[PDB]
Amino acid sequence: LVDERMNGDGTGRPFGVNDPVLGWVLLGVFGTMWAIWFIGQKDLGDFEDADDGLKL
Amino acid sequence: NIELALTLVSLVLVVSAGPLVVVLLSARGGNL
Amino acid sequence: LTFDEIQGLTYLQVKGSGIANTCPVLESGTTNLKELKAGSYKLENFCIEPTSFTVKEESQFKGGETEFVKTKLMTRLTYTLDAMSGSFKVGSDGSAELKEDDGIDYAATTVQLPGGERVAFLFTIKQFDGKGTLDGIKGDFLVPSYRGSSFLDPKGRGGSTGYDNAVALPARADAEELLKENVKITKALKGSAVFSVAKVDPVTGEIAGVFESIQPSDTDLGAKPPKDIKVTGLWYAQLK
Amino acid sequence: ENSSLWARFCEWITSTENRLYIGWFGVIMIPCLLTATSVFIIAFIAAPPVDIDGIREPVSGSLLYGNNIITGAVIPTSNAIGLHFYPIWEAASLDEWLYNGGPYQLIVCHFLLGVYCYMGREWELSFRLGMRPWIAVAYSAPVAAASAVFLVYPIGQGSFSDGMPLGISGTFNFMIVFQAEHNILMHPFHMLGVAGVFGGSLFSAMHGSLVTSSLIRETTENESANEGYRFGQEEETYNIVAAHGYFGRLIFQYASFNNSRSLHFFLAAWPVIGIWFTALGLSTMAFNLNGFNFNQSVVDSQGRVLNTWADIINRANLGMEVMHERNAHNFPLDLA
Amino acid sequence: MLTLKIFVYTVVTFFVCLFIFGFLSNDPARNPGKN
Amino acid sequence: GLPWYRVHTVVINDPGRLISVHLMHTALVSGWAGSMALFEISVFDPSDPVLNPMWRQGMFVLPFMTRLGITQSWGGWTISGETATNPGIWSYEGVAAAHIILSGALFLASVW
Amino acid sequence: GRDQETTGFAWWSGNARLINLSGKLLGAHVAHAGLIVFWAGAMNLFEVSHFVPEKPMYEQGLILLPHIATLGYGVGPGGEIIDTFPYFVSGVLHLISSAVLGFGGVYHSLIGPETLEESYPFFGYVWKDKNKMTNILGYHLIMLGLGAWLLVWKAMYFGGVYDTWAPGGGDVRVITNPTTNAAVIFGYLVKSPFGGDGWICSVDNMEDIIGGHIWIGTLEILGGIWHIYTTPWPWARRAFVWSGEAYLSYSLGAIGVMGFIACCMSWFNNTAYPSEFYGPTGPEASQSQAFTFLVRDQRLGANVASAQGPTGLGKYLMRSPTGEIIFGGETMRFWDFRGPWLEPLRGPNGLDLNKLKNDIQPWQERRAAEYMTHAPLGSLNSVGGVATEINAVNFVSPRSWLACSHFCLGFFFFIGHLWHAGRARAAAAGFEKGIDRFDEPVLSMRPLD
Amino acid sequence: VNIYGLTATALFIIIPTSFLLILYVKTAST
Amino acid sequence: KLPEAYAPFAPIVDVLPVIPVFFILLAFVWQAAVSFR
Amino acid sequence: MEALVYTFLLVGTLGIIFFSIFFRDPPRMI
Amino acid sequence: PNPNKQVVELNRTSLYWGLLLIFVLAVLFSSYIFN
Ligand SMILES: CCCCCCCCCCCCCCCCCC(=O)OC[C@H](CO[C@@H]1O[C@H](CO[C@H]2O[C@H](CO)[C@H](O)[C@H](O)[C@H]2O)[C@H](O)[C@H](O)[C@H]1O)OC(=O)CCCCCCCCCCCCCCCCC
Ligand code: CLA
Ligand code: CLA
Ligand code: CLA
Ligand code: CLA
Ligand code: CLA
Ligand SMILES: CCCCCCCCCCCCCCCC(=O)OC[C@H](CO[C@@H]1O[C@H](CS(=O)(=O)O)[C@@H](O)[C@H](O)[C@H]1O)OC(=O)CCCCCCCCCCCCCCC
Ligand SMILES: CC1=C(/C=C/C(C)=C/C=C/C(C)=C/C=C/C=C(C)/C=C/C=C(C)/C=C/C2=C(C)CCCC2(C)C)C(C)(C)CCC1
Ligand code: OEX
Ligand SMILES: [Cl-]
Ligand SMILES: [Cl-]
Ligand SMILES: [Fe+2]
Repeated sequence: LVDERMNGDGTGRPFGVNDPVLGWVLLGVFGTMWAIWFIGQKDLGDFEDADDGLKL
Repeated sequence: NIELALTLVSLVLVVSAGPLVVVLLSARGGNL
Repeated sequence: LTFDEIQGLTYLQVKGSGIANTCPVLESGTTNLKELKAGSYKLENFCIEPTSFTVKEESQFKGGETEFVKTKLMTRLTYTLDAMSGSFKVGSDGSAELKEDDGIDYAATTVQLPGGERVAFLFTIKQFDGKGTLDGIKGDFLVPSYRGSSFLDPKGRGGSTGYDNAVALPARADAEELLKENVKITKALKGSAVFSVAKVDPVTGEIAGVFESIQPSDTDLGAKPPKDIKVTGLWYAQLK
Repeated sequence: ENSSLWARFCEWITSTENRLYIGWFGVIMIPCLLTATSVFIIAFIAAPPVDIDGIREPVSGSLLYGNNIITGAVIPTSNAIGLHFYPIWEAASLDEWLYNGGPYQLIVCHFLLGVYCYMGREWELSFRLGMRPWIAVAYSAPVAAASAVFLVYPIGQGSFSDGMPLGISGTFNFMIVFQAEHNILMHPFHMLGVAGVFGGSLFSAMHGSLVTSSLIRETTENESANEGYRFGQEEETYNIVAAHGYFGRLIFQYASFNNSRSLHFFLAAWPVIGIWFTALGLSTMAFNLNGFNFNQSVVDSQGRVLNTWADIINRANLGMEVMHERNAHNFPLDLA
Repeated sequence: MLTLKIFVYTVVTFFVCLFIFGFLSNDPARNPGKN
Repeated sequence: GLPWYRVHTVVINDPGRLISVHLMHTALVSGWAGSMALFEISVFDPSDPVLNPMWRQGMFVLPFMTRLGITQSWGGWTISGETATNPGIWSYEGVAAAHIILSGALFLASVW
Repeated sequence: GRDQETTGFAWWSGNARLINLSGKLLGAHVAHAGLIVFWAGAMNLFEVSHFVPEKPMYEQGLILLPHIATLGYGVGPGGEIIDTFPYFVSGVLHLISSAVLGFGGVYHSLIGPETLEESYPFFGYVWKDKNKMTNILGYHLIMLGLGAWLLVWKAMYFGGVYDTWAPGGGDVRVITNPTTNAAVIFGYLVKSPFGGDGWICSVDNMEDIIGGHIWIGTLEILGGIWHIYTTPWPWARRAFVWSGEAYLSYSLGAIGVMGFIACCMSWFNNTAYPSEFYGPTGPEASQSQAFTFLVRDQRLGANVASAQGPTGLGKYLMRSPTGEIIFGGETMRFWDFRGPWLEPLRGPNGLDLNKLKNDIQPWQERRAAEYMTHAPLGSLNSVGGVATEINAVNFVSPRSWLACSHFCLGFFFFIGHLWHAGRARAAAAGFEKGIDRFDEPVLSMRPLD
Repeated sequence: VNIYGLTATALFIIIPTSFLLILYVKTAST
Repeated sequence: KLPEAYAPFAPIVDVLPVIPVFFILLAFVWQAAVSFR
Repeated sequence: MEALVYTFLLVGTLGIIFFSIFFRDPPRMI
Repeated sequence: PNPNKQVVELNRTSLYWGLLLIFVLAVLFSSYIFN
C-alpha cells in the first residue's frame, strides 16, 4: 500500500506493545529502578516490628 | 380519587413517624 | 493475504490492522492469461488498491519542467476502492471489456506535496467503461466535483445552499471577486485509467492485475485550477 | 557515605529548599507540563491547518497561517479519529499527525496529567511545610472543570473534536455550540457555577474592601498604606471588630461573620462548591442530560402555544445548531 | 516512529517509577511534625 | 558613582561575572544569527537561481550558510535549482533553529 | 449521644466522633447497609408498580429492573418481559432484609456496646493493629469472592443470564463455556482505555464476563485467605498511613475510580448493559440513525455506496481511518461500535455492502429505528430530544441517568479521597489542628526558598 | 514615509532618550 | 404493575423510595433536639 | 509580519513571568 | 554580597548633552533615512 504504519490504533495490545523490545523497555526501566530502590532501602528505616508506620 | 388520597395518608403517617420518635423520646426519658 | 485468509478472520482481528484497506492478493493462479474462458461475467468483489499518489505539479523554479512528484498521505487509510459490481467481458482472442456500475468507487484523499502544499482529490473510477487487450483496458471514468453542491465555504457561500456573496463585506458584497462567490461550479471532469490483467485463477473465477489512472484533483467548487494526479497500484476481482 | 544514590535523590526531590518545590508529583508534573507547554507554543505559532471536523476541510489556528492572538487556537483532534489514541508513532508521517489534530491530543493528555499532579504537589508541600492539606481540595474545582472540557465531554460525545479548542476564539465556538446542543444556561449546575463566580467576585470585593477599610493607621499620606504591614509581623494589621461591626450595620448584625476563620472558610467554600457543580453540570451534559427544556410549556385554552423567554432562547438555540458544523451532518439528528 | 515509541516508553516509565518508588521510599516520615 | 561609559568595568575584577557577561554577548550573537536566518528565509525567493540569486535579493547571512555546505531547505527548494528530497536536520531552518536553541542555552548559563 | 467539647467535633462532623468507638461504628454501618438494601427494595417495588408492558423497559425510567432483567429473570427472546413477579420477589426480599439490617444497626448504635474491644475480642479492632485490619479485609474479600461466584453459578447453573449476542436473537443463555484463559481475562486489564480498546468497557460477550468473575472470585477467596494469615510487609508499613481515616481514604479513592468506570461502562457497553433493557448507547443510537436512512433511501431508488455526500466523503458508507467500510456522517466517530443488530451485516472488511443491499432483515430495521428515537439525549426535566426540541415525549435514557449520577458520585468520592487522605496523613503527622506557633517549620528554613 | 524610517526615527529617539532619563532620575534623587 | 394480590398496597409503595431522604433529615431533627451539641 | 509582533508580545510576557519568579524582590522577615 | 558593586551617575548637564546628541543625529540622519 501507499505508506508505512505501525498499525496499532485500535488493536488493544497489552500496555500498547507490539515490538517485543517495548516490553523489555517496561521491564528494564522498572527493573533498573526497582533495583536502585532496593539497594537504597537501607536508608529508609527498618520498619520491622508491627507498630512501625505513620499511624494514629 | 382514593388511590391518590391513600398515598397522601401514607405520606403523613410516615413523615410524622420520624419526628414522632424524636418528640416522644424527648418527653419520656431523653437519652437521644 | 488471499481472499480466503481475509474471510477466515473475524471482524475484531482485522480491525485496526490495515488489512481491511487492502485488496486480496491472488496467490494461486498463473500468468498464462488465456485459460480465462471467453464470454460475459458479472464482476463482483472488484477492488482497487493504490500504491503511489503522484501529482503533476508545476515546478517551484522558473525554468523547471513539470513532472509527477512523490507525495505523502494525509488521510489515513481511506483510499482503497472496494466491492464494486459490474460486468466483465472477454473476447475470443484476448480483447477484454471492463465495466463497473455500483460499489464504493470513490475515495476522498488529501495528499501533501514536498513544499507543504496540501492537494486534495477523490480517487475514483466511477462509471468506468474500458476496452482493449488484457495488457490494456484503456477507458475513461468521470471525476465528480470533490465537494457537493450543498457544500458551504467558510463564509456560507455554496452552490445549492448558500448566500452567493461575501455577506460580511456589505459594500463589496458583489464585486470583481465573483469567481469564488457568485459561481460555485460543480461540473464533473473526466479521468482515464488503464487496467492490465496479470493473473488468472479460473478454477475460482478470480483475476488480478495492475492499474494506472490519471485524474483531476479538485477545483474548490471552481476557485483553483485542478491538477493532474497519476495513481498506480494493484487491483483484484472475482469473476464467478 | 552511608546514604545511597537513591536516598540522596529522595532528599533532593522532597527538599523544601528548592526554589520551585518538586516533590514526587513534580517528577510527573514537570516533564508533563513542559511537554505540553513546548508543543502548545509550537502549535499555536506554526502548526499547519487541521481537519477538526473529519470532513477533509482544514481549519487554521496558527499565527503563521493568518491568525492573531484572539482567533488563533490549537485545533482539536479530527472527528475521524474520535476517542482513538493517536500519538506521533501511530501516524505514518509527522505531517499526517499534524493534519489530523495530533498536537491537540498530545497537549491535552499531558496537560490533564500535569494538573492532576499539580494538585498532588499542592498537597505535598503542605505536608512538607507542616500545613493543613486542603488547598489541593480547593484546586480540585478548576481541575474538574478542566477535566470536564478536555476529557469528559469528549468521552461522552465520542470524539476529541468536541473537546474545547486551545485558544480564545476557539473557546467561544465551544461555548456557543454547547448552548445549542445542551442548553447550558438553563441547567441548574451552570446556574450554581455562575453564582459561585458572581458570589466569588462579590465576596472577593466584599472581604477585600472590609479589610482594606479597617487598616490601622501605621503610615503617613506621603507613603502607601501597604507599607504599614511588615512581612512576618505577628500583630494583626486590621480591625476585625470594626469590619464586622460595619457590615453588621450594613445589612444585619448576625448576617456578618464575627469569626475570621469561619469567614475564610465560607470565602473558600462559595467558589469551590459552585465550580464543583458547573464541572459536574458540564459532565452531565457530556452524557447529554442537557439543560431544562421549557419549550412550548405555556399553553392557553384551545391548545395553542404561548411563547415565553425560553421559547426565545430556543430560537437563538436552534439558529446555532442549524449552523454549527455546517457540512458534517448528513442526517437530521445531531446525536454526536 | 518505533524509535520514538521506544524512547517515550523509556522516558515515561522512568518518571512513573520515580513516582511509585518515591512514595515507597518512606514518604509519610518526611514531615516536619514530630510525634 | 561611575559615568555612563564606564559601567561595564564592574566585571574587570571578578572572573565569574566575566564568564556571565561574555555568555550573554554570545547568546545575543547566535540569537542574531538564527533570527537573521529566519528573516532571510522568510523573504528569500528561490524561484530563479539563475537570474534572481541570493546576492541579488539582499541575503546577507544566507551566503554564509551556503558557503559551508548548507544548500537545502525545509520548503523543498535548494540553491542549485532543484528539489531537496531529504533536507536533513541541517537545513537553513534547522541551523536558524540551532542558533536560537543555543541562544537560550547560553542565556541560562549566563544567569548561572 | 455525645457533644462537641468532649470530642472536639461539632455537630456537622459528628460521625467523626465514633472513629474509636467500635460498636457505635458498627451500628453506623449496619444501619447504613440497611438503607442501601431499603432503597433497593423500595425502588424495586416502585419500578414494579410503575412498570407498563406496552412500553419498553428503558422508556419508563427503570434503572433497577434492567439489572434483574440482565440476570434473565422474567425476560423472553428479544427482551420481551414475560412476567414481573421475579422482579417483585427481589423487591420484597430486600425490603424485608432491610428491617433486619435496620434493627441491628439501630441496636449497636443505641443499646450495644460503645467499643466492642474488651468484651468481644474477635470483633474488636484498633485501627493501628495491622494484623486485625488485614484480618477484617480478608473476611470481606471472601464475601466478595463468594458473591462473585453467585453470578457464575447463576449463569452456569441457575437458569443462565441474558445474552444479547445469542444466535437467534437475545434471550437467557446458560453460559456453559466461560472464558478462563488468563491471556484473555487479563488482556482487558492491560488494554488501553481509548477508542477501539475501552479498557474493560468493551467486554463484548458474556463468556468473558462470566469467565472473568471466576477469576475475580478465586483471587478474592485466595486474597482473603492471604490477608487473614499475613500482616503487611515492612515496605507496606513504610508507604501507608495506619489510621481509620486513612483506611477510609484508601477506600474512597478506590471507589471513586469505580464510579468513573461504571459511568463509562453503562454509557458504552451493551453486553453487560443490554440495549433491550437499558436502551441504545450513545454510539448505538447515532449508528442507528445512519442505518435507518441507509434503508429509507435505498428503497427510494438510491445506491447507498456510490452516493457522495456534500463534503465528498460518502453520505451513507465511508471508510474508517484503519480501512473498514463504516457508516458516513458525523457518526464516523462511532465506527468502532458493535451491536447485535448490526454485526449480522458486518463482514471482515468492515460492513459488507453486498450483505447490506440484499440481506437487511426486517427485524434489524425494527430495532435500529427504535434506537434512533430513543437516543440518550433528553433534558433535566425529562423531555427527550436535543436542547432544541419541544415538549412532546417524556424520556431520558437510563444510560443517561446511570452515567450522569455515577460521574457525579465518582467525582465527589475522588474529592472525598483528597479530603481524607490529606487529613489522615496530616493528622497522623500531628499538624491537622494547625501550625504549632512555637516551632513553625518555615521559620527554621533558609529564606529565598 | 516607509515603515522602516518612520519607526527607526522613533526608536532612535525613545530608546536612547529614556535610557538617559533612567540614569538621570536615578542620579538626581541621590 | 404489582401482582394483583398486592395492588391495593401500591399507594404505600409510591412513598417508599423517598424515605432515605427523610433519614438524612432525621439526623438534623435529632441534632436540633439536643441543640446541636 | 504581524505574527512576528504577536510572538514578540508572547515571548515578552513569558519573559516577565521568568523574571517575576527567579528575580523577585525577596520577602524579608522580621 | 558582590564587592564589585558600583552605581552609575548622570548629572543634568550630561542629560542635556545626551538628549541633544540623539536629536541632532536624528535631525541629521533622518533626512537620509526617509531618503
Ligand atoms: C508486557 C509486560 C509489561 C510489564 C509487566 C507489567 C506488570 C508488572 C506487575 C508486576 C507486579 C509488580 C509488583 C511489585 C511490588 C513491589 C513492592 C515493593 O516495593 O517490594 C519491596 C520488597 C522489599 O523486600 C525486602 O527488602 C529488604 C531490604 O533489605 C535491605 O535493608 C534492610 C533494612 O531495611 C537490611 O539492611 C538488608 O540487609 C538490606 O538488603 C530485605 O532485603 C528483604 O530481604 C526483602 O524481602 O521487595 C520484594 O519483596 C520483591 C519485589 C517484587 C519483585 C520485583 C522484580 C522487579 C523486576 C525484576 C526483573 C528486572 C529485569 C531486568 C532486565 C534487565 C535487562 C534490560
Ligand atoms: C572587544 C571589544 C571591546 C570590549 C570588551 C570593551 C570593553 C570596555 N571598554 Mg572599550 N572600546 C572598544 C571595544 C571594546 N571595549 C572600541 C572598539 C572602542 C572605540 C569606540 C572603545 C572605546 C572605549 C572608551 C573610549 C572607553 C571604553 C571603556 C570600556 C569599558 C566599559 C565599557 C562600558 O561601560 O560601555 C558602556 C556603554 C554603554 C552604556 C552604551 C554604549 C552604546 C554604544 C552607542 C554602542 C551601542 C551598542 C550596540 C547595540 C552594539 C554594537 C557593537 C558592535 C561592535 C557590534 C570596558 C572594559 C571605557 C573604559 O575603559 O572605562 C575605564 C571607556 O572610557 N572603551
Ligand atoms: C447514614 C446515616 C447515619 C448513621 C447511621 C449515623 C449513626 C450515628 N450517629 Mg450520626 N450523623 C449523621 C448520619 C448518620 N449517623 C448525619 C447526617 C449527621 C449530621 C446531621 C450526623 C451527626 C451526628 C452527631 C453530631 C453525632 C452522631 C452520632 C451517631 C451515633 C449515635 C446515634 C445516637 O445516639 O442517636 C440517638 C438518637 C435517637 C435515638 C433518635 C432516634 C433515631 C433512630 C435511630 C431512628 C431509627 C428509625 C428507624 C426507622 C428504626 C428502624 C428499626 C428497625 C427495627 C426496623 C450513631 C452510630 C453521635 C456519636 O458520635 O456518638 C458517639 C453524635 O454525637 N451523628
Ligand atoms: C444515584 C442513582 C440514581 C439514578 C441513576 C436515578 C435515576 C432515576 N430515577 Mg431514581 N432515585 C434515587 C437515585 C437514583 N435515581 C434515589 C437516591 C432515590 C430516593 C430519593 C430515588 C427515587 C426515585 C423516585 C421516587 C423516582 C426516581 C426516578 C428516576 C428517573 C428520573 C429522575 C429524575 O427526573 O431526576 C430529576 C433530576 C434531579 C432530581 C436532580 C438531582 C440533583 C440532586 C437533588 C442534587 C442537587 C444538588 C443540591 C445543591 C444538593 C442538595 C443539598 C443541599 C441543599 C445542602 C431516573 C431513571 C423517577 C422515575 O422514573 O420513576 C419510574 C421516580 O419517580 N427515582
Ligand atoms: C479489597 C481489595 C484488597 C485490598 C484493599 C488489599 C490491600 C493490601 N494488599 Mg492485598 N490482595 C487482594 C485484595 C486486596 N488487598 C487480592 C484479591 C489478592 C489476590 C490477588 C491480594 C494479594 C496480595 C498480596 C500477595 C500482597 C497484598 C498486599 C496488600 C497490601 C499492600 C498493597 C499495595 O500497596 O499495593 C500496591 C500495588 C502496587 C505497587 C502495584 C502497582 C500498581 C500499578 C497501578 C500497576 C498495576 C498493574 C496491574 C496489572 C493492574 C492493571 C489494571 C489497573 C490499572 C486497574 C494491602 C494491605 C501485600 C501485603 O503486604 O500483604 C501481606 C502483598 O504482598 N495483597
Ligand atoms: C463513604 C464515604 C465517607 C465516609 C464514611 C465519611 C466519613 C466522615 N467524613 Mg467524609 N467525605 C466523603 C465521604 C465520606 N466521609 C466525601 C465523598 C466527601 C466529599 C464531598 C467528604 C468530605 C468531608 C468533609 C469536608 C468532612 C468530612 C468529615 C467526615 C467525618 C464526619 C462526617 C459527618 O458527621 O457528616 C455530617 C453530615 C453532614 C453535615 C451532612 C452533609 C450533607 C451534604 C450537604 C450532602 C447532602 C446529600 C446530597 C443529596 C448529595 C448531593 C450531591 C450529589 C449531586 C452527588 C467522618 C469521618 C468531616 C471530618 O471530621 O473530617 C474527618 C469533614 O469536615 N468528610
Ligand atoms: C530572553 C527571555 C525573553 C525576553 C523577554 C523580553 C522582555 C523582558 C521584559 C522584562 C525585562 C526585565 C524587567 C526588570 C528585571 C529586573 O529589574 O531585575 C532585577 C535584578 C536585580 O537583582 C539583583 O541583581 C544584582 C546585580 S545588579 O545589581 O543588577 O548589578 C545581583 O548582584 C543580585 O544577586 C540580584 O538580587 O536584575 C538582575 O538580576 C540582572 C540584571 C537584569 C538586566 C535586565 C534584563 C533586560 C532583558 C534583556 C534580555 C534580552 C532581551 C533581548 C533578547 C530578546
Ligand atoms: C545600531 C545598529 C547596528 C547594530 C545593531 C545590533 C547590534 C542589533 C542587535 C540585534 C540583536 C542582538 C538581536 C538578538 C536577538 C536575539 C534573539 C531574538 C534571541 C532569542 C532567543 C530565544 C527566543 C530563546 C528562547 C528559548 C529559551 C529562553 C531557552 C531555550 C528554549 C527557547 C528556545 C524557547 C549596526 C552597528 C549594525 C548598524 C545599524 C544600526
Ligand atoms: O463534534 Mn463539535 O458539535 Ca457534539 O453535535 Mn454533532 O458532534 Mn459535532 O456536531 Mn453538533
Ligand atoms: Cl461550528
Ligand atoms: Cl450525520
Ligand atoms: Fe482575609
